[PDB]
Amino acid sequence: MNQVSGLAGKESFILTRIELFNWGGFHGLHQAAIHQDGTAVIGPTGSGKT
Amino acid sequence: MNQVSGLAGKESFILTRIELFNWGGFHGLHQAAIHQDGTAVIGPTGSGKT
Amino acid sequence: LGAKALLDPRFRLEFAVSVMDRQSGNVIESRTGSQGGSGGEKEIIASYVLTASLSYALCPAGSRYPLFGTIILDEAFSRSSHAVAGRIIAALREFGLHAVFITPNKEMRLLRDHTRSAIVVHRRGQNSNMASLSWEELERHYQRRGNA
Amino acid sequence: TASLSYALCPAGSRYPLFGTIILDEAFSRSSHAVAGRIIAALREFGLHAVFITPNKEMRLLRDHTRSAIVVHRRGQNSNMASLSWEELERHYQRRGNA
Amino acid sequence: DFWDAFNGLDREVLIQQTLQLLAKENRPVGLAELAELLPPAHDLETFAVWIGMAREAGIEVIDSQREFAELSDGEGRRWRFNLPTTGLESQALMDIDWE
Ligand SMILES: Nc1ncnc2c1ncn2[C@@H]1O[C@H](COP(=O)(O)OP(=O)(O)O)[C@@H](O)[C@H]1O
Ligand SMILES: Nc1ncnc2c1ncn2[C@@H]1O[C@H](COP(=O)(O)OP(=O)(O)O)[C@@H](O)[C@H]1O
Ligand SMILES: [Mg+2]
Repeated sequence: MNQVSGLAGKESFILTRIELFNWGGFHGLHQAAIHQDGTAVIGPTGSGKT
Repeated sequence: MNQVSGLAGKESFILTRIELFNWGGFHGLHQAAIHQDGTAVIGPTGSGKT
Repeated sequence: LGAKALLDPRFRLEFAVSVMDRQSGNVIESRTGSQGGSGGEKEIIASYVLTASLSYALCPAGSRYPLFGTIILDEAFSRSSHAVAGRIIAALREFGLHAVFITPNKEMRLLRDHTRSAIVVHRRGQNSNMASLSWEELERHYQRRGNA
Repeated sequence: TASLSYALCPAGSRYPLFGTIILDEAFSRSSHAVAGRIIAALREFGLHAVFITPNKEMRLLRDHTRSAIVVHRRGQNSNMASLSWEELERHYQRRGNA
Repeated sequence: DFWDAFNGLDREVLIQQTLQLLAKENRPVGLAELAELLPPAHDLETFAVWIGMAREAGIEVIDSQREFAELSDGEGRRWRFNLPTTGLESQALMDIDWE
């Protein structure tokens, strides 16, 4: 799969990090890491994904 | 929870069988039984369940 | 509506779903609709309220069992987690209805716990069919003289 | 996805300068047979895909992404942590002692 | 629930394993026989997948004819599965290109 993944990071900007603070139910500071090859955000219904 | 079905089929009518013929993509006669304690219809996309 | 709210009994009162605390009894959510909500949460709100209204409609006054008991749920739990669909099924059971779920092979392990038959549907070319399946539990003993 | 891939390519360029495409409720109605084609087309158009799923089709995500963000609710505060698939697998193996 | 989903069935793995079994036996094989020889941990979904492959290759299923099987879970619970009557064939399944 990584053979196709060579396009990512080379040609185009790719998302790698998001930082929140007191946004919704996320009291205090937070952060999430996004892998250049693709990320999947999971959790129970109604927790903060959206 | 499941064993409460004993009241179903005694105090009320419940669906137990369906029959099709030349409806939608279902060419010719077809039949499907439904169980007293609940059921589930399962298949791939565009299978025909809807 | 001006005359409806004078001559029609149905328009003399305004409804609103509410959430009660089991212990204290204090209301937390005077939900008048589903604006907002996460989705899935929206789904459980809709399913609870609609099953309640269906039981009202199908039941003659003073009857605990509706003479018609079956309900259909297309794309059931299509956006609800296992924990939410479990309580949806619990509410359906409490109202006493027999639920016919439809799903595109999703949440299979959940239906496994709360149904006793399945109808597989498959398409090939310009044609489609179905087939029937069932299962049950051998409750007599998990293992004689063992841990159960 | 095709329209977006075209739109984000600067004039005279074959690859979009911006690559991140979100998909909320990514596969709420699609079996694996359809979601696989969705993934293949999404990757073909050059985009890097961020997916969201409420614990559905977990196996499919494992096959086309390398890290997951596990978010859980607790009262009125929600916490977020980032892990890799293998770290989460090790965590499950720790629960495998049960 | 998180780890139950994380422990979900891998459809393609079952595709390959069923193909290998059909190559080994090289004869009509019933669904109950596939259950006995390939005890599934996701019984119901695996049976759905099996009937799916059967229909994809055109191998019809005799719904009106019944066969049975027995399985168990990790917690000692045991279930008896009522199933239709059908027989897989390696050649037809191999001729179909799977997705
Ligand atoms: N601005 C808001 N409006 C309505 N509800 C909100 C809002 N912010 C937070 N909530 C609460 O916090 C959660 C926000 O929804 P969310 O979990 O992100 O949706 P989803 O589960 O589809 O990803 C919900 O559980 C909701 O109860
Ligand atoms: N009235 C129609 N208009 C367009 N397509 C239709 C129509 N009726 C049937 N089809 C075809 O037959 C199938 C009907 O939808 P269906 O298979 O029941 O969806 P699903 O399996 O996701 O529940 C689809 O494969 C569709 O392509
Ligand atoms: Mg959401």
